[PDB]
Amino acid sequence: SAVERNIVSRLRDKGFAVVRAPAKDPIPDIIALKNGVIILIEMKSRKDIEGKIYVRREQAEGIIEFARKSGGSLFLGVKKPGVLKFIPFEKLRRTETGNYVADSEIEGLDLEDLVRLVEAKISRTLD
Amino acid sequence: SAVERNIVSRLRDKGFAVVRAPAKDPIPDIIALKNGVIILIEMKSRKDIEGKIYVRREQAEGIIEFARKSGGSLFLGVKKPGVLKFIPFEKLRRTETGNYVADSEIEGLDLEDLVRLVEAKISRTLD
Repeated sequence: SAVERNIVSRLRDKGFAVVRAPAKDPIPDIIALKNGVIILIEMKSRKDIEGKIYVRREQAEGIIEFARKSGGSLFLGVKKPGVLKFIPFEKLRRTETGNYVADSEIEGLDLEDLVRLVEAKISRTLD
Repeated sequence: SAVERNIVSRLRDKGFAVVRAPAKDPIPDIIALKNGVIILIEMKSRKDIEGKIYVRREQAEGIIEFARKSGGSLFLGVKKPGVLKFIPFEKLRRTETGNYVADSEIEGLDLEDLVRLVEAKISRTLD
């Protein structure tokens, strides 16, 4: 919420047209658009007792479907102390039940790494 | 509102990832994404002395800016009896006051014509 408004504000300053999903089918929390590049950021997640991050099957599938249909890149936003990290959703492990977990090995991207991937996609589209 | 929910439902049936702008630097009412194609639909408008649909300067400029930033195609949705028409925002006439009006001549697209333009843009991207 304060985290969401902060990401939104920072993506808007970076020239993105940003929309926060309103409150049946799940829509990623943040939709950021810049010159044909669609970035989808999921801020909601669950944690196990140990801190293993996961997204339940139905939530995950809904946002994956939103991503798949939109042609946008989906990320799971992870709250760290004073920083946000973004895991490409394809880096999460799908469990036999269909839940998506962020394994400990997981390399998170910072907002700046995301914007750089966006600027790179923008440059690949012209070329 | 009932019109908005209807467009959303129809675009979702057509394979679009759709988000309604929440309840400000403006966000178009409807954002529909399909395979890299960004469609922005403005439903809110006013009627002038001649019964012509228009968008006020500040609202228009904000949604035009959202479209420029996002790389999406902006449309003004016009409620006709029993039908919805979509005018590409670039077809609207900018008045002396900076308002954007839909001239009588400009016959918009129906939702199906929009989807066809989207499917065509999707096919041009592969080729």
